Amino acid sequence: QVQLQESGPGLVKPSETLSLTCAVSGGSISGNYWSWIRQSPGKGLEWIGHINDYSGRTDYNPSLKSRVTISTDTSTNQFFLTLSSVSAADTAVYYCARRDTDFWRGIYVFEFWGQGVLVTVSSASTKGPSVFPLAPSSKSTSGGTAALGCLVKDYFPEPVTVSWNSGALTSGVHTFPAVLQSSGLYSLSSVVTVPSSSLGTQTYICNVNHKPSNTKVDKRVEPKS
Amino acid sequence: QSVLTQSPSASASLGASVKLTCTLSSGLRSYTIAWYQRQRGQAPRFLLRLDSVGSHTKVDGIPDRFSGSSSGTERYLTISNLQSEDEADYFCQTWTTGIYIFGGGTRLSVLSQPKASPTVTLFPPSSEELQANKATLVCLISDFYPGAVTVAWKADSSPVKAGVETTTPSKQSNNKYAASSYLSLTPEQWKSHRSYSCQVTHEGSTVEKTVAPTE
Repeated sequence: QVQLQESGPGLVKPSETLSLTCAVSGGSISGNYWSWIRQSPGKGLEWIGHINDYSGRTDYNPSLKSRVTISTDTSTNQFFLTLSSVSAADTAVYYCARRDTDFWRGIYVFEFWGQGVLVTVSSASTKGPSVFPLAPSSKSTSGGTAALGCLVKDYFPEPVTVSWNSGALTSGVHTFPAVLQSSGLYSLSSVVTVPSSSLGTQTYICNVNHKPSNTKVDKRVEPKS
Repeated sequence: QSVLTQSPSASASLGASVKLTCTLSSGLRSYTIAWYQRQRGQAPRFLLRLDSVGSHTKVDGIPDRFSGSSSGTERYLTISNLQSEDEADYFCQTWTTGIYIFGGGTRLSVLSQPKASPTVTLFPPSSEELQANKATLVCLISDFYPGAVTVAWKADSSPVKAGVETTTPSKQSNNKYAASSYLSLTPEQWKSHRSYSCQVTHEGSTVEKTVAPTE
């Protein structure tokens, strides 16, 4: 039946304009209610608006009306969204969709959806990480072992690479996925589980490489005295 | 005050049945709703419409194990004989004079292997970070299944919500999940309390780790 696919930039700077395209196939020649919907983190879905491509007329969510434009290009089977003057509140997964025209028992529904595209409103620029040692602790590890690590804080964009002892230490290493913070910067942690008996003699260094900023840090992680 | 209320999460194992509830505000008590499914990385799928007396519209391509029923202000989606692919966000929706109202969605986990409880590792701020006039508590959560947790932080015994950043769970190489949560403090806040705690809730059970600045 109807297939939909969103595309467009994944990042937009605050106060600038977000633009998205939807490519469709299997729609009607005329009379489609091409729609946009979004979902922000922690919130429910929110309708943005639609255009009917027989009448050419639009309907928008009143809270967004001043900032939204929806339009079509029938000749290339596409329709479009623009959202001006964006702020952090506009970070969301954006969906294109097609509304039904059955009005069964007084409801309209979205019969077909695209897979959605994440757009993040971000003022972040290339920035190297601060690297802090996470001194060894055996409180949460199995008998005879201790966990130690490095906190790789406030960098942009992804990725960072973390190795241990220049790649000689790979067993027991868990580098966690980064969190994207509200600041627009990433932070992650890399932890390695090692023998507690080794803490007095074996040196542990985390090697952090942030290729986007050409920053490298080799941080010794020492036991607390 | 048109509101559709759904519980945020639910879990069940393969082959079981589950009933998800959408509760309609009193002004919407006679309204028709639609149910949708959103599987991870997939387009949302329209599942069915369901009116106040319990009639529904079956949708082409939707398995017969999805059905709907109604009772007063409540609208139900029942999924029988759960399959692994039924793990999804399920959300309800209605329409009121050109306004779309959505529920918040229920994230249903469908267990296809046994529950695994999380390991929780909590690190205090490093002395180096405190010297840089910052302080981050690091709560690392690993080896849990299904991939659904909530994290609560406490200062001494009081909940703390500001300064908290938590990842969505991500699948590890061993098919269990990992997540991390970070609490940002000032050095003065860190040194002034007796302790801070990271509490992880997973499938009803809780694990709480605590760190004290005097350590």
